[PDB]
Amino acid sequence: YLSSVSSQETQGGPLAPMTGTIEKVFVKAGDKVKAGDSLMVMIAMKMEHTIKSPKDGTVKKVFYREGAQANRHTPLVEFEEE
Amino acid sequence: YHGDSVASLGTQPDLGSALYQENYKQMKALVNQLHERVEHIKLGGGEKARALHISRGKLLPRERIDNLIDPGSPFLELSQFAGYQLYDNEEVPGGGIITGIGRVSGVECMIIANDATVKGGAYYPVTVKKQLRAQEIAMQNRLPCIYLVDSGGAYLPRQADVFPDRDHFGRTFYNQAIMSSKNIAQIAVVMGSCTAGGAYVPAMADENIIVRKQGTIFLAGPPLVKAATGEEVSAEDLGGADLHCRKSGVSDHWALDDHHALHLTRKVVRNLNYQKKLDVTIEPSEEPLFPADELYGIVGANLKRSFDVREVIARIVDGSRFTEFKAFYGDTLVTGFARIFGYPVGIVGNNGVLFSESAKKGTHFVQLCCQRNIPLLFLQNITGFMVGREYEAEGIAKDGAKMVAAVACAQVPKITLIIGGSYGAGNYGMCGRAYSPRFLYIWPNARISVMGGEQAANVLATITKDQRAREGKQFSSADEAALKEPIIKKFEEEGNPYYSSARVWDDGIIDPADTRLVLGLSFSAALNAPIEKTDFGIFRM
Amino acid sequence: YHGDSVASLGTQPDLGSALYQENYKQMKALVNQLHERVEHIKLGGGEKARALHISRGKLLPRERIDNLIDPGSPFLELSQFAGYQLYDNEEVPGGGIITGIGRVSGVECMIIANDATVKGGAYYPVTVKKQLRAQEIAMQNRLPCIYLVDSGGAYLPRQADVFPDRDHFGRTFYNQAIMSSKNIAQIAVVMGSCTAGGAYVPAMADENIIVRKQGTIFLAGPPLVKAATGEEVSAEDLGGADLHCRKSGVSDHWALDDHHALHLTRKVVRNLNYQKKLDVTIEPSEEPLFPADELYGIVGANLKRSFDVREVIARIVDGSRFTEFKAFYGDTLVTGFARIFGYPVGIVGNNGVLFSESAKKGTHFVQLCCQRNIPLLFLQNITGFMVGREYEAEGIAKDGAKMVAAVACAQVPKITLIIGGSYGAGNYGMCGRAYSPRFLYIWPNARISVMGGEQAANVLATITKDQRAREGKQFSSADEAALKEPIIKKFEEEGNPYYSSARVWDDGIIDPADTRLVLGLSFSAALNAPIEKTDFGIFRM
Amino acid sequence: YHGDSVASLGTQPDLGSALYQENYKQMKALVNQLHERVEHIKLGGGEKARALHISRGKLLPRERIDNLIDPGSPFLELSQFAGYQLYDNEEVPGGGIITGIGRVSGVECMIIANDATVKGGAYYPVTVKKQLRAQEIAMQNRLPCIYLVDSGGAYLPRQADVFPDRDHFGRTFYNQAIMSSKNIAQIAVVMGSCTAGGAYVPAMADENIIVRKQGTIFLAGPPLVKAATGEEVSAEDLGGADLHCRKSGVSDHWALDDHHALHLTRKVVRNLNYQKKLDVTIEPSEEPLFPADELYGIVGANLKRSFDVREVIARIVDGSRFTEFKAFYGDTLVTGFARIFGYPVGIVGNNGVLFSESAKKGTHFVQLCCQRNIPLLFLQNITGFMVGREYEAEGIAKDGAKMVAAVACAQVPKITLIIGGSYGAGNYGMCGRAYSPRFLYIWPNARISVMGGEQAANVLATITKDQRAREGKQFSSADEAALKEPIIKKFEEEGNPYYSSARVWDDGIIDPADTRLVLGLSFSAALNAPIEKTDFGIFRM
Amino acid sequence: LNISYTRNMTLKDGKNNVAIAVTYNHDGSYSMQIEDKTFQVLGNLYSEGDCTYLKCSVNGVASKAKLIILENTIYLFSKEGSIEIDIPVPK
Ligand SMILES: CC(C)=CC(=O)SCCNC(=O)CCNC(=O)[C@H](O)C(C)(C)COP(=O)(O)OP(=O)(O)OC[C@@H]1O[C@H](n2cnc3c(N)ncnc32)[C@@H](O)[C@@H]1OP(=O)(O)O
Ligand SMILES: CC(C)=CC(=O)SCCNC(=O)CCNC(=O)[C@H](O)C(C)(C)COP(=O)(O)OP(=O)(O)OC[C@@H]1O[C@H](n2cnc3c(N)ncnc32)[C@@H](O)[C@@H]1OP(=O)(O)O
Ligand SMILES: CC(C)=CC(=O)SCCNC(=O)CCNC(=O)[C@H](O)C(C)(C)COP(=O)(O)OP(=O)(O)OC[C@@H]1O[C@H](n2cnc3c(N)ncnc32)[C@@H](O)[C@@H]1OP(=O)(O)O
Ligand SMILES: O=CCCCC[C@@H]1SC[C@@H]2NC(=O)N[C@@H]21
Ligand SMILES: O=CCCCC[C@@H]1SC[C@@H]2NC(=O)N[C@@H]21
Ligand SMILES: O=CCCCC[C@@H]1SC[C@@H]2NC(=O)N[C@@H]21
Repeated sequence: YLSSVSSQETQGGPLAPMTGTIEKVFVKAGDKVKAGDSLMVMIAMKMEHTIKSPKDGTVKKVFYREGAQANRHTPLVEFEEE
Repeated sequence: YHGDSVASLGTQPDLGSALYQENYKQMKALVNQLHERVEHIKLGGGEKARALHISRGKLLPRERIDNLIDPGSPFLELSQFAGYQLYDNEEVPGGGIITGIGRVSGVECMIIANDATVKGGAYYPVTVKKQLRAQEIAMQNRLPCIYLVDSGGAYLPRQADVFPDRDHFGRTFYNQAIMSSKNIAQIAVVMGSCTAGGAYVPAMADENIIVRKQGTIFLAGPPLVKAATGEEVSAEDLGGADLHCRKSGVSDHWALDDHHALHLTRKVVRNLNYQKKLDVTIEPSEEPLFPADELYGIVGANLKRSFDVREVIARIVDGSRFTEFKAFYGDTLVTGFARIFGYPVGIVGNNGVLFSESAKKGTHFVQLCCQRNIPLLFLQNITGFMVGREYEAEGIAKDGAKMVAAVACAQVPKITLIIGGSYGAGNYGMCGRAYSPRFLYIWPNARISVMGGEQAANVLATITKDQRAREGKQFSSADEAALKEPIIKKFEEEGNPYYSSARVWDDGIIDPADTRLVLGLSFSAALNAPIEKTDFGIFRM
Repeated sequence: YHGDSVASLGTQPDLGSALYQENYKQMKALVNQLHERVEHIKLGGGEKARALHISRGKLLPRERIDNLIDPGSPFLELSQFAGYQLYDNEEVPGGGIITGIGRVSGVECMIIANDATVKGGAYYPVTVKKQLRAQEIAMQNRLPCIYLVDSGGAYLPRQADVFPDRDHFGRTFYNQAIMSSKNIAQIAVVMGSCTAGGAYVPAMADENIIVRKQGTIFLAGPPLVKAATGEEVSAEDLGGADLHCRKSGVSDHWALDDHHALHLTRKVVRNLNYQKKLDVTIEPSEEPLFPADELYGIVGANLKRSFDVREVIARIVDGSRFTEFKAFYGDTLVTGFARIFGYPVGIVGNNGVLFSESAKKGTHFVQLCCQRNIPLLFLQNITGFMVGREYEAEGIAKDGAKMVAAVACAQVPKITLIIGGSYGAGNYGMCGRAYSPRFLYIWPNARISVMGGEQAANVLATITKDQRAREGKQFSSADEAALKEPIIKKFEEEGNPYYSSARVWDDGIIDPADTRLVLGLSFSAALNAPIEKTDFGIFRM
Repeated sequence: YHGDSVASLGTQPDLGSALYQENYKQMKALVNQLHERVEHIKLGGGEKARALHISRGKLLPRERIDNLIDPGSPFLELSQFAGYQLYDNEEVPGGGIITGIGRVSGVECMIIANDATVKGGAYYPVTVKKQLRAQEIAMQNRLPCIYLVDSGGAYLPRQADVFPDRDHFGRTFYNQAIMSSKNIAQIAVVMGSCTAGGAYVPAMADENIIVRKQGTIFLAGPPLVKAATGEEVSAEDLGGADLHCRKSGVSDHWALDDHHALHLTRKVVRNLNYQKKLDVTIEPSEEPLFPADELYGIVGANLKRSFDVREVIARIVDGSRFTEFKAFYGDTLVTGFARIFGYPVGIVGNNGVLFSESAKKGTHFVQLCCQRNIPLLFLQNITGFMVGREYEAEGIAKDGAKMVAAVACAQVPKITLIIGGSYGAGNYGMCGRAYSPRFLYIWPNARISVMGGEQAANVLATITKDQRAREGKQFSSADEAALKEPIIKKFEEEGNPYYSSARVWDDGIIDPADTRLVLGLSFSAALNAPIEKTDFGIFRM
Repeated sequence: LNISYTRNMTLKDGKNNVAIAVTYNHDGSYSMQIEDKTFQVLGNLYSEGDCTYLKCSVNGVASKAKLIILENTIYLFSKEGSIEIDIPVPK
C-alpha cells in the first residue's frame, strides 16, 4: 500500500456520468480504439465531460447518437478488452 | 400594599386654540393619506393576478393569515411599506411578502407568507431584507416561525443584489438552521410551487405541510431542468405532494387544500409543547386618563414647533402615572418609570437639545434599568446635538459616547419610537437601528437624516470655498447656489417617512392614536425570551 | 510515536503538454493584471493630495502601518479592491480605508487606518462596509482593534446610504462598545482632524493617543458649528491635543508626531497583558512536495475544463500528506484531514456536481470535524447542483439542506476559498458569505452568480413564452433575442471577480502561488479565540 | 385558544366476526390464567410460615405496604413474577421481596419490603436483581426509598451468585450511598431481625425506625458469632431496639409495633420537605372514546395474524386524539403525538417489518421529541427486521444503526411496552432493556427471542452442512432432525412471557385492559426528575 | 394596523348556504354584510342560572335570546321564534 503499486488495481467500463445532452460523438460503430481516446463529449449543467477510452479494445457498437439525452450510469460504448 | 395615592401626568389641552386646530388638521390629513396608501397596498399585486390566483383554487395570502391565527386575535403586521416606490417602474406592494406577529393556538408566532400575486412570488432585494428582518425579530424574541411558502425563487434581473452577499438569500437558510438549533420551532407550509431556493425552506424546516396538487417542491423547475440538463418533465411529477410524501420523505403532512393545511399548522403549533413564562412583575392594567386622538393637536406636522413629551407619556402610559427621575437635572431629557398593560417600562424621551447633563442622566437611568431588568422605551424627537467650543472643552462628545455605550451594551428589551426629528449622533444615542432595538416605529410626521439640508449645504459650500481660496481660485455665488440647491432637494426627499420605510429602516409607520396598543403588543412579544444579565464596557469617566 | 511512513498526494504535471502551456500563460496574464491593479490602488488618492498630506508633516497611512507593526512582520491586508469602479465617476482607491491583520508587540491585532488622501477621509458606503467587516472579523477572532483615525466624517451626498440603517455608520460605535464589553482592547490614535462622527471613535475607545497639532477632536467642526449655531472658532481651539488633554480628559496620551504616537501605541499593546493560548494539537511544520506556481498550469483560466482538486490540496498542505475520508462514496466531493503550518485542518473540496451521496458524505465529515474541534477549509469549484426528476424523488434538495444545516450550525473556524465557479445553492452548501466563514478569498479566475447567464436567459424566455401562450399572445423570436442578450451581458459583467470584490463580498483576490501562506496567516488569526462546542439542529433523516 | 375540532382515531370493531370471538376467547383465557397465578403468588411463602409470622405479632409484608401508603391510593407493584419456576425445586413467590411505587404523605415513593415468610427472608440471586432494579428505578426517577427490612441475609448455598460480582449484593449499599449523596431520601424500617448484610441497610440509611422487641440489628447473628469467635449471646442483647437506641446510636426512632413504625415513617416522609414540580405542559384529562376490553378481540393470542397499532393507540390515549407524523412515508412505523392523563407523549409503534424509510422516520421523530422535551412511548410488535441484498446495498443495517443511536442517546423519559413479538436487532431499535427505559411491560401474549426457532434451526443446519461439505463428511437428514428439534423446543420455552418475567427482564406482565392506567402511573413517577438536554453522537448520514 | 379586519363566514340555514362578511369595528361593534344588505350588530353574553343569554342590538333594534351551541348547530330561543342554524363541517 505504501508503494502504491496496487493503488490502480480498480478497473471498469465506460458509463454515462450524468443526465444531460450529448455534445459530440467521436466513436464509430466499428473501429479500433487506443488508450486515452475520446469517446463522447457531453454538456450538462454548464460543464463539459469528456469520456476517455479505458482500454485498447475495439468498439463493437455505439449506443447514443448526436444530440441525445443520456441518463446517468447508462452504457455508451460496447467495449472489448485489451 | 399598593394603596398609596399618586399624582398623575397630563394636562387638558386647549381645544379652542387655533394652534391646536391647525395641528389637528395637519395630522388628520397625514393619517388619512397613510390609511389610503395602506389600503392600496393591501389591494395586492393586481386584479388579473388575483383572479388567476383564485382560479387555481388557492387562498390569497391575507386570507391565509386570517384563517391561520386565532379568531378575533389582533395581528401586528411589520413593514407594510417595503418597496413603496423603491424601484423606478416596478410596483412591489408590501415588498411581495407579508410578515407579522400573531397568536396561533395561544402562542405568539411570527408568520411569513409569500405573496404569489407580485411577480409570481419572486424575491426582490427588499423582500429578502424584509424576511431577514422578520427572522431576526423571531430569533431575538424567541418566537416560532411559520413560512407560508409560495415563491418563484430569486428575481433573476436583480440577482447581483439577492444571491451573493452575507445579508442576501443564503442568510435565510442560515437563520433557519440556527433557530432550529436553539429549540425555536420552524414550520413550513408549501402552499404552491417553489421553483428553486424556496424548495430548501421545507427541507430545512422542522415540520412540513404541503397541499396535494398545489404545493410542489423541486430543486430545479422544469424550465431550469431543461436549461441545465435538458430533461423534460411535468411539474407534478417533478414535485407533487403525493410524490414527495410517498417515497421522498421531504413532506411530513399531506393536506387536501389551504384550509386543511392551516388546520394542520394549528394542530402542530398546539403540539409544540411550549408555555410562556414571565420574569417581570405584573400589575393590573389601566387605561390612560386622556384620549389618544388629542396627540394630533399636541404634536402636529410642523417640526419647527416644540411640544412637551410628557403629554405623549401621559397619553400612552397606564393611568397617566409617571415617576420622573432627576427631573431638574438635564431638563432636556425626560427619564422615568411607568407601566404599559401592566408591564414595567423605563421611558427615555427627548425634550430639546442633548447636553452633557442630559447624557449623564440618560447613562445613569440606563444603568438603573439594566440593573433592575426593566424594558426600555425611547422616544426620539431630536432638534440636534449640542455643539460648541465650551461644550467640546467639557467633552460633550465624550458624554454622548457615554450614553451611546450604555445604550449599546444594554440587554433588556429596547423599543424605539421616532415621534419627531432624528438627526446626527443623537439618533445613535437614542437607540437607533444600528443598536438593535427589538422594534422601531415612526410617526407619519418624522424626519431622519444625517443632518438638516441647509446645514449640509452650508458645510459643503464652506469646504469648497476654503479649498478654492487655498488653491487660489475664485468661488462665485452661482457656484454656491448650484452646490446648495441639489443638496437641499435631496435631503428633503430622503428624509420622508415613506422614503425611510420603503427600505427596511423601521418596522412600519403607525397612527399615533394606535401607539399605545402597538407598544403593548410589541412588549408582549418582547417578553417571550428571558432577560439576561448586562455586561458594560469601560465607562470613560 | 509518529514515525509511520505515510503515502503523499500529488503527481508531477506534464510541463511539455500544450494544455499546461496555455493554462500557465492565461493564469500568468491574470496574475500580472491583478498585480498592476494592486500597485495602482496602492499609489493612493492622488499626487496632489499626497503632496498636501506630506506638507502638513503627516505620514501616509501605509507608512503609518509599516512603522506600527513589528519589524519584518508580514501584514495581511483585507479587501484591497473595495470601491474599484463601484461609483460611476468617483475614484475611491481601496475604499478610502486600509484594514489588515498584523503583529504588534507579538500580539495579532486588527489595524484600521483612514486614508486622508481620498476625499479628505470621507466615509463612502463601501468604506463603512469595509470597516464593519474588519470589526466583525476582530470580534469573531478576538483581536484587539487599532483605529488610526483621520477622517472627515460621513460623505454627505451619499448620506442616505451611510447614516440611517442597521449596517450603517452607527454599527461602528455599536461594535466598538460591544467588543469593549468583552475585554477586547480598543485603541484609537487620532492622527488628524475629525470633523464629526469620527470624534466619537476616540471617546468610546479604551485608550487614546492624539498628536499635538495634527489631531483635533470636536463633535462639530467650525463649518458645522457656524452652520448650526453660528459660533466662530478655530479648529485648534475647538479640538487640539493640549485643549483635550489638559481639561477635557478625552485624550489619554499626548504625542509629538506620528512616530511618537506609533511608539506609544506599541507600548500600550505591550501593556495589554495578553497571552495567546492554543487549544489544538501542534506538529512541526513542513513544506509541500511540489511547487506552488504549477497551479497556474493545473487550474488555468477557462472554467469549462476540469481539474482534480487533489492537485491543489497536495500543493497547499504540509508535506503533501492527506488522509482521504470515504474516498469512493460521493467521489465528486473530496473530504479529508491534513495539516497547514502544524495546524490540523479538515479539507472539503468540490470535484464535480453535488449528488446526494456527496451531500451525505459532507454532512458526516462536518459532524466529525465539529466533534473533534478541527478547523474547516472549503474549496469551491462548483459546476452546478444535481437537478432531475429521479434526484427530486430521492430528495437531492433535502440532502443539500442536510449539508447546509450542518455547515451553518458548525462552530469550528471555517475558511472558504473559491478557486472556480460558485453558482446556485451549492454556494450556500459550501460555506458562502451568508454562513459566516472567518475568511473568504477568491482566485483571479473565479465566477460567482445565482446561475449561468444562458440558464437564466432560457428560464426567462420559457416563462415569458408560457405566459404569452396562456394569455393567447404571440411570442416572436426577436422578443426572445431581446430578452436573452441583455441578461447574458449582465450576468457576464456581474460574475467578474473584480465586480464581486469591489463590493465587500470577500476578503480579497489572492495570487494562487501565495494561497498556502495566506491560509496559514488566516488560521493563525483564527486560533486566538477558543473553540466552543457545536449544537446542531434537527437532522432530517 | 384550544377550541379547534380535531379528528379522532379508532373504529368500532365487528363484534359479530368469528375472528373477534376467537381472539377475545384466547385473550380472556390468558388473562384468567395470569390472574390465577398472581393470586397464588400473593398467597405468600406458605401457610405454616404465615402462621408463625403472625404468632410473633408481626404484620405480613402486604399488610405493611397497605398500612404504609395513603388510604385508597393505587399501588404499582413491579416484577410480581420474579422467581416463578426459576429454580428447579425451590418455590420463591415474588422473588421473596415486594417492590413497588406508592404515594406516602402525598409523595411518590419506592417501597421495598422483604418477605420473611420465604426462606426466612434470605436473598436469592433473583431477589438481589429485583432490589437492584427497584433501586435503579428510584435513582432514575428521583424517588425516596423506603426499606421495610426483615431479612436473613444472603442465601448461603447460592452465595457464588449473590456476594462477589458488581451487580451483586454490595451494589445495594453502593446505590444507597450514591442516592443519599444526591439528596434522595433513604428510610429504613427494621421490622425484624437482620442476621447480617441487612444490618448495614439501617446503618447507611438517612433515618431509621426499629420495632422494640422485633427488630434487632447485629453485624453477625448469634450463630455467626458462635461460628466465628465462639462468643455466646442472645439476639435481643446482641441487637434490640433499646440496646441500639440507648447507647449505640444506630437507631433514630423507637417504635412499639409495626403500626407505630408505619406511622413514624409517614411522619418522616411528611417532614422530608419536598415538593413536586412539573416541567411539561398540562391539559385536562379525558377518557378514550372506545372500551379497553375490545383490545382482547383486536389483538388476540396468535402472533401470525397482524393488527393495526392505531387501534391500541386510540384505546389508550386521551380522547382518542392522535396527530400522526409522516403518515405515508415508512407506513410500517406509526409515529405521532398524543396525551395521556394530560401528559404529552410521543408514540412510536410497529405496524410491520422495519424498512430503511421506517428507520429514518423513527430517527427524525426521536430527534423532534428530544428537542421538544416530550416523553417517549414505544410499542413493540416486531415481525422481524427487513433484510436482503438490495436492502444491504441501501444500508438497511446503517439505518437501523441510526435509529439505535438516536434511541440510545435520548434523555427524555422512555417507556417501552411489548404487545407482540420482539426479535433480533429490532428489539434494540425499539428501546429494549439494554437501552434503559424508565419502565418496560409486556402483554401476556408477547414473545421475545434473538430470532424464531425455525430460523435458528435452519441457520444451524446450514452451517453444519456447509462445514461437513467443506470437510468432506456426509451430513444425513437424521442429523438435521436431531439438530433442529431441540433448538425448536428450547426457543419455544425461552420465549414465554413467564420465562422472561421469572428473570427480571421487565417490570411485570399487565392485563391489556389496565394498560392505560399503568402507563399513567408510570409517567407520573417518571416526571419527578427534571428533564435534561439531549446530546447526540455522530449521525452517520 | 391602518386597516380593518374582515372575516368571511359561512352558515347553512337549512339547505341554503349564506356568506356573511363581518367587519370588526374599532369601538367593539361589528358590521355584517349579507348579500346587498349591511347591519350594525353589537351584543354580549351573560349567564343567569345555567342559561346563557345573548343580548344583542342589530341596526338599533335590541333583543335577548337563550343561546346554545351544540354539535355544529346554533339554537336561539326567544319569545317570538326559535332559530336553528347549521355550521358547515370541513371536509
Ligand atoms: C438558488 C436560489 C436561492 C434561487 C433561485 O435559483 S431562483 C431561480 C429562477 N426561478 C425560477 O426558475 C422560477 C420560475 N418560475 C416559474 O416556473 C413560474 O412562473 C412560477 C412558479 C413563478 C409560477 O408562475 P405564475 O403562475 O405566477 O405566472 P407568471 O406569469 O410566470 O408570474 C409572473 C411572471 O413571472 C415573471 N418573473 C420575473 N422574474 C421571475 C422570477 N425570478 N421567477 C419567476 N417568475 C419571474 C414576471 O415578470 C411575469 O409577469 P410579468 O412581469 O410579465 O407581468
Ligand atoms: C454623525 C456622523 C456619524 C457623521 C457626520 O456628521 S459627517 C458631517 C460632515 N463632515 C464634516 O463636517 C467634515 C468637513 N471637512 C472638513 O472640515 C475638512 O475639509 C477636512 C477635515 C475633511 C480636511 O480637509 P482636507 O485638508 O483633506 O481638504 P479638502 O480639500 O477639504 O479635502 C477634499 C475635499 O473634501 C470634499 N468633501 C466631500 N465630501 C466631504 C465630506 N463628507 N467631508 C469632508 N470633505 C468632503 C471633497 O469633495 C473635496 O475635494 P474635491 O472632491 O473637490 O477634489
Ligand atoms: C455479608 C452479607 C451481605 C450477607 C451475609 O453474610 S448472610 C450470612 C448468613 N445469614 C445468617 O446468618 C442468617 C441466619 N438466620 C437466622 O438466624 C434466622 O433463622 C432468621 C433471622 C432467618 C429467622 O429465622 P425464622 O424465624 O424465619 O425461621 P427459619 O425456620 O430459620 O426460616 C426458614 C429456615 O431458614 C433456612 N435458611 C436457608 N438459607 C438461609 C439463609 N441464608 N439465612 C437464613 N435462613 C436460611 C431455610 O432453609 C429454613 O426453612 P426450610 O427451608 O428448612 O423450610
Ligand atoms: O442634528 C442636527 C443639528 C445640526 C448638526 C449637528 C451635528 S451632526 C454632527 C454632530 N453630531 C451630533 O450629534 N450633532 C452634531
Ligand atoms: O449552478 C448552476 C447550474 C444550473 C442551475 C442549477 C440550479 S440553480 C437553482 C438550483 N439550486 C442548485 O444548487 N442548483 C439548481
Ligand atoms: O426477527 C426475526 C426475523 C428473522 C431473523 C432476522 C434477523 S435477526 C438478525 C438480523 N437483525 C435483525 O434485526 N434482523 C435480522
